[PDB]
Amino acid sequence: MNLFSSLTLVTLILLTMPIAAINFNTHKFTNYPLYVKTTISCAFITSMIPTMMFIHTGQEMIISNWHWLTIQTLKLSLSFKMDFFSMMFVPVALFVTWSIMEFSMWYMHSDPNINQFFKYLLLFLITMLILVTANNLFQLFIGWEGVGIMSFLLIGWWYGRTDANTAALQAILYNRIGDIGFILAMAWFLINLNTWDLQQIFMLNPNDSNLPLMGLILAATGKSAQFGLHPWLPSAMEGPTPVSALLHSSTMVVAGIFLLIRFYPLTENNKFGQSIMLCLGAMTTLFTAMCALTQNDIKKIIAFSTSSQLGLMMVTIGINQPHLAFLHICTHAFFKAMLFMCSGSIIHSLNDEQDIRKMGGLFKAMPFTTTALIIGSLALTGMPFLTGFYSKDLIIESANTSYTNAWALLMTLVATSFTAIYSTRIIFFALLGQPRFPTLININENNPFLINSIKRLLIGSLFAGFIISNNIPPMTIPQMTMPHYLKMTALTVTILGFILALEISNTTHYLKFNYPSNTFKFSNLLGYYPTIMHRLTPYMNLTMSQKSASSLLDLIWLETILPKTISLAQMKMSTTITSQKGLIKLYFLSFLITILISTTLLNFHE
Amino acid sequence: DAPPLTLEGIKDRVLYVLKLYDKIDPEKLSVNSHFMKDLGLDSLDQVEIIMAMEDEFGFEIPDIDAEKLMCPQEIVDYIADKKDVYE
Amino acid sequence: AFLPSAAYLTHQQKVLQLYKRALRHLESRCVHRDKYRYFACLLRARFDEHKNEKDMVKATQLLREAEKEFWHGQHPQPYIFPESPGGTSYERYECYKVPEWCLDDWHPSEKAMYPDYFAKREQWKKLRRESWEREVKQLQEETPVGGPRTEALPPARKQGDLPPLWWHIVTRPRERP
Amino acid sequence: ITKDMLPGPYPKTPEERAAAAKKYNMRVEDYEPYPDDGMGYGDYPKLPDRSQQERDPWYDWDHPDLRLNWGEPMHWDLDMYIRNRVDTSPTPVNWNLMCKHLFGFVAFMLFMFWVGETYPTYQPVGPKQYPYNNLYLERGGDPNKEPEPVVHYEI
Amino acid sequence: SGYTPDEKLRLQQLRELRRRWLKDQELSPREPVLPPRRHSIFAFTHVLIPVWIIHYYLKYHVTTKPYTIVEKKPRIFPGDTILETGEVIPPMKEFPDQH
Amino acid sequence: SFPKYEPSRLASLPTTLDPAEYDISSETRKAQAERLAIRSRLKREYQLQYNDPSRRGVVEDPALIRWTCARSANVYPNFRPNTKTSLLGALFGIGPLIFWYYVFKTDRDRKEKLIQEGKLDRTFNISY
Ligand SMILES: CCCCCCCCCCCCCCCCCC(=O)OC[C@H](COP(=O)([O-])OCC[N+](C)(C)C)OC(=O)CCCCCCCCCCCCCCCCC
Ligand SMILES: CCCCCCCCCCCCCCCCCC(=O)OC[C@H](COP(=O)(O)OCCN)OC(=O)CCCCCCCCCCCCCCCCC
Repeated sequence: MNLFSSLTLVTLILLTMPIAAINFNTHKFTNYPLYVKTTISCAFITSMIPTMMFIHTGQEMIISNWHWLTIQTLKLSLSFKMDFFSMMFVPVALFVTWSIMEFSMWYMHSDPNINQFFKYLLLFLITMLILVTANNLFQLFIGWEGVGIMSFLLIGWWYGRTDANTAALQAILYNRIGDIGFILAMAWFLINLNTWDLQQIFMLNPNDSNLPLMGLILAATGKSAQFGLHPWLPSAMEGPTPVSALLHSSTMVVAGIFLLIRFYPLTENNKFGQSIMLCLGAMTTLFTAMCALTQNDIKKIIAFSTSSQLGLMMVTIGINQPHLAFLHICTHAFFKAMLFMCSGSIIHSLNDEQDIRKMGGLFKAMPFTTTALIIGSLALTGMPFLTGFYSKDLIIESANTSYTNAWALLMTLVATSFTAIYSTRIIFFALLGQPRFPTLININENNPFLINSIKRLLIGSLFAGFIISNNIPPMTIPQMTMPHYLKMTALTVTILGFILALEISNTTHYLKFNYPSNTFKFSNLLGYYPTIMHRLTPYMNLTMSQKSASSLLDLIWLETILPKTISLAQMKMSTTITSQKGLIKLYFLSFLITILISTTLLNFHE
Repeated sequence: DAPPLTLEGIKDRVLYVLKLYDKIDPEKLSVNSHFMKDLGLDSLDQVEIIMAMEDEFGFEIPDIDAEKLMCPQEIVDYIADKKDVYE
Repeated sequence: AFLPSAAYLTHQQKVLQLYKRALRHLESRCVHRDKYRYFACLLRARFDEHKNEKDMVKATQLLREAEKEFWHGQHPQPYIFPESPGGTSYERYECYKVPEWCLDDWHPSEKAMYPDYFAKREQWKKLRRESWEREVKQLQEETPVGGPRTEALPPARKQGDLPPLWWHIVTRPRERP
Repeated sequence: ITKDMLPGPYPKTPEERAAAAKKYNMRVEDYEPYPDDGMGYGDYPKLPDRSQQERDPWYDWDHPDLRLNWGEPMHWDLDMYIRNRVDTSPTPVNWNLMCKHLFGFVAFMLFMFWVGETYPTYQPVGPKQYPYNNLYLERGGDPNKEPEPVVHYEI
Repeated sequence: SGYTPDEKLRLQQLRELRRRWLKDQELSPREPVLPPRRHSIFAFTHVLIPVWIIHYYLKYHVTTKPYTIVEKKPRIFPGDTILETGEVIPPMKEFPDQH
Repeated sequence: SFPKYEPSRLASLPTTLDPAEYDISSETRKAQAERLAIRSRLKREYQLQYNDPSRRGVVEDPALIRWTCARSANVYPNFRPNTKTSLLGALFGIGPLIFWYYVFKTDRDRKEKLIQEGKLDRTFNISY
C-alpha cells in the first residue's frame, strides 16, 4: 500500500517538476529538452512499479489526498483513481511521450522556441494524466479542458500562419460542442445521484441513464472526432509532427473513448446507448477510412487512419466490450505514434514536403524508416501476432459473434478493408516506385535521437500487444467458438483490401487518363462536409451576429424604444411649453380659461 | 539539414536543367542567352522552363514573375532574391 | 484581372497561365513522371494545334471553352508547393520575422552584446535618412499629374542616389530567420 | 481625419453619389450603396461580398495576412470575410450537388442503421445461463426475499 | 517580353542593396560579446526526495484521515492462507473432468 | 457536354468562368485603368509615409476608421422605422423570447405537476 500510492504520486509530481524548472529560470538552458525527456523516461520507469504490482494482485486504490471544497453535500477532493485503466494507460502514454520527445529533440531542432514547445508538450502530458487518473467529474473536466487548451496552443504553434490558427480555433469549437454534453452529464449526475465521484455513480447504478449517456456520447463525439464532429482532427495536422504524433494520434484523441470506457458499468446496462455508440462508431470508421482512400497529404491520411481507429473503438464499446476497446487504445498508441514519426522523418528528409505525389524511391534511401513504416502499417492492418492483432482482430471476432446492428458490422468490415487500402497507398506512393521529389537530395535519417525514438516504438509495435494481452486479467468472457468463415473474416477482408488496392496502384502506372468520378470527388473533398459546414454554419451565425443582434437590436431597436423615443418626447414637450410669444394678453387669457375650467369643469370650489 | 544556396550553385543548377532540355543546344547556351531572341524559343517553352525551375528548386514562381524571367541570369537572380543567398 | 503593374491580363498571358495551371493540375492527376511526361507532351500538342489562330474572337472563344475543359478536368486536391499559398508550410515562419525597427527598442546592455552589428546598423540608418529627401524629390519630379498611373517605381537615376522607397524592400526579414 | 471623410447618409442626387464615391476612394460606376431601406448603412459601398481568401496571394498587399491594401474601402463584413473565417472561394463541385450528395449519404446511412437495428445479426445460440437463480444475490436482490427458482438443465 | 530597362535597373540596384544588407547581417568572431559569468543527482533530487516527501505526506497526513487512501480488498481464492487469521480457505469441489 | 458551374452565395464563380473577364472593350479598359490609377495613388500615398524614417507611429488608414465608424456610429442616424425593420425587429427581437418563454414555461409546469403528484423520481436529488 505504501509503495503503490507513493510511486503513483511520484509519477505526477515528477512530471510537474520541469514546469517549475522552466518557470523558475534565469539562464539559457543546458539542454532543457534533454531534461524533460530524462524526466518522462524516469516517470515511465517509476510508473511501471504500480503497474507490475497491479498485474500481481489486481491491486486498485483511490488516493483522495486533499479535501478541496464541500458544497453542502458534494465533497470535492483531489482524488486519484488507480485502477486497471490508469495502471495500463499511464505507462503507455509515458512511453509514447518519451519516444515523441526524443523524436522532438531532432525534429524541432531549428525552432528557437524549443523550450516553449517541450513545456507545452509536458503540459499536455500532465493534463492527460489528470484526465485518465481522475475520480470525480470536476477533475476529469480539468484534464479534459486542459488537453483541449494544449491542443489549441500546439496546433496554433506557428501562429503567424492563418491556417494553423484556424485549425486550432476549429478544434476548440468542436471540443466545446462536446463539452455541452459533458457538462450535461455532470449536471445529470449532480442533480440525480448527488455526486461527481465515479464510485457513487457506480454504486447507485441508475436505470434511467439515457440522457447522461447521450451527454457522454456527445462529449466523446467532440473529443474522439466521431461523425458530425470529426473534421477538426484532420485539420489538427497543421501543427508540428510531434504534436500530431503524441496528441492527435494516440494520446489526446482517445479521451472520449476513454470517457465512455470509464463509464462501462452504465453503458453495459443501456442497450440504447450501446446502439448509439455502435452506429456512430461504424459511421465514423466508414466515413473517415473512405475519405483516406484518395488523400495526398501523408499526415491527412494518417489522421483519417487514427479517426477510423477511434470509430472502431467506439464500435467495440457499442458491442459491450470496453476492455477490448481500452486494449485497442493501448495497442493503437504504439504503431500510430510510430507511423506519424516515420512520416515526420520523411517530411524532414524531403525538406518539409508532406505530399505523397512528390515521394517514392525511399525504400532504400530511408531504410530504417521504411522498415518501421512497413511494421507500423502491418500493425495497423492487423498482421497476425503483431500488436494490432491482439486487440483489433478480437474486436472483429466479438463484432461478428454478438447480437449486433448488422449494418454497423458490415460497415466495420468495409472499413477494415479500407484500412489495408490506405496503408498500402502510403507504402506505394511513399516508399515504392520511383522518386518524385526534387533533385537536390538531402536524405538523411542518421541521428541517434531519431533512430532510438523510432526503435523503442518499433519494439513496442512488435511485442507490446503480446505482452499487454498476456499480462491483463480477464474482465469479460472471450468468444472463441465461431465458424471458419467467421473466424477468418478480419484477415481475409484485410488481404482482399490489399489485393484490390494493389490493383488500383498498378493501374496508376498505365497511360490512361480518365476524368474523376463523383465517387473520387466525394472521397477526396472530405465527403463535402467541411466544404459545406464550415462555410454555411459560420455564415448563418456571423450575419446573425451582425445584422440581427448587433445592428438591428442593440444599435437600433433597443436603442429606439427606451431612450430615443423618451428623449424625442421630452424634446417635443419642451419645444411646446417654451414656444410662447411673450404676449401678456395670451397669458392672462389662459389664466381666465384656467379659472373657468377650475370652477365649472373641475369643481375646485365645492 | 537545409544546405545554403549560393549564386554559383544556383547558376550551375539553372544551366544544368537548361542543358538537359532538348530544344536548347548546350554549346550555344550561356548565362545571358535570351530565350526568345538568342535561343529562339516559344513562350510555351519559357513557361515549361520556369516550371522546370520550380520542380528543380521546390518553390513556385508566380506568373507575374514567370512571364519576365527571359534569360537564365534573371532566373538565378530571382531565385537569389527569393531565397536570400550570399548572406 | 488584378496585377500591380498592368491593369489587365492580355489574351496571350491568359493562355500562358491556363497552360501552366493545366500542366500543374495534370501533374496532380498523373502522379508518375513518365506518365505525366507523356500526357504533358500530348497537352503541349493540344496547345500547339491552335497556336496560329488570327481571329481574336475565335481565339478568345477557344480559350473560354479551354477554361471550361480545365474546370471539368481539375484535381480536387492539386499539388501545392509547401511555401506556395495553400501549402503546408506556407506563411509558417511569419511568427519569426521580427521587423528591424524593434532593434531600436533594445536595452543598451543587450545592444552591447553585438557592438559591430549595431555600429554597422547605424550607417545603414544614416544612409537611409540622407537618401530619403533625395528620393522623395525624385518621386515628385517624375510622377505625372493626377498621381502615379501604375504602382511601378523609378530606379536611382543619378550616381550616389538610392532607388526611391527602398528601405522596406531591402530590410525585409529573411525567409528563414 | 475630419467630418467630410466619415460615412454619411444615403446619397440620392448624383453629385452626392459622386462625392461619396470620391470619399470611399473608388469609381462612381463601381460605387453601389446598400438599398435605402433604413437598416443603418447610409452611403457605405456594397463591396461584392467575397472572402479575402479569393484575393490574389502573390500580389504585394499592404496587409499580407488580410490581403488588403491601405486606403482600399473595406467590405462591411471585413471582420467576417477574413481568412480565419467564412470562405467564398470557388469549389470544384457545385454547391447544390455537394448538398445533395452529403444529405443523401447521411440520410441513407441513418436509414440503413435503422434497417440493421430492425434486422439485427446474432448467433445460433440460446441465452447465456447463470447459476443461483440467474445470480439473484449478485445482481442486488435482497436476501430477506426469495426469488422464484430459475433452473437450467444439461443438454 | 520581360522587364523594361527601368525595372532591370531598379531590380539590380535593390538586389545590390539587399545583398549588402544580408552580408551585413553576419556576425563578428567576438560576437556575441557575453558578460563574464554528482553523477546521479537526477535520481536524488527529482525522484528520491519526492518519494520521501510523498511517503511522509501519505503516511502521516493522508492515511491518518479516514477513507482517503481506500484500497480494494485483495482477491481471495480457494486454497489461500490468510495472514491476519491463519484461516485456510477450503479448496473447491472436485471437478466433473471434461478432458 | 461538360456540367456548367452553378455559383452560389458561399461558393462564388471562378475568375476564368466569368463571361465579363474576356472584355477587350475600351470602356472596360478605361475602368481597369482608372481603378489602377486609384490603387496606385493610394499605394504611393501609403508607402510615402510607410518608408519615412522620421515617422514613428501608426500610418492611419481613413478607410479603416471610416469602416469602424460605419459599423458603430452611423447605424442609428441612417435608420428609418418602416415595414421591413419593424417586422425584422419583432421577428428577431421578441420572437425567440416568446418561444423560449413557452418552452421553459411548459417544461416547468409539467415538472412541477409531476413533483406535487409524487410522480417525478427525485430519490437522491438533494443538491439544488
Ligand atoms: C518542495 C516544496 C514542498 C514543501 C517543502 C516543505 C515540506 C516537505 C514535505 C513534508 C510534508 C509537509 C507536511 C505535509 C503537507 C500538509 C499535509 C496536510 O494535512 O495539509 C493540509 C491540507 C490537506 O487537506 P485537509 O483535508 O487536511 O485540509 C483541507 C482544508 N479544508 C478542510 C478546509 C478543506 O492541505 C494540503 O495538503 C494542501 C496541499 C495539497 C496538495 C495538492 C495541491 C493541488 C492544487 C490544485 C489546485 C486546483 C485544484 C482544484 C480541483 C481539486 C480536485 C477536485
Ligand atoms: C451524439 C450526437 C452527435 C451529433 C453530431 C451532429 C451535430 C453537430 C453538427 C455539426 C455542427 C458543428 C459544425 C459546423 C460549424 C463548424 C465551424 C468551423 O470549424 O468552421 C471552420 C471555419 C474555417 O475552417 P476551414 O474553412 O475548414 O479551414 C480551411 C483552411 N483555411 O472557421 C470559421 O469560419 C470560424 C467561425 C467562428 C464562429 C463560428 C460560428 C458558428 C458556431 C456554431 C456553434 C454550434 C453549436 C451547436 C450547439 C448544440 C447544442 C446541443
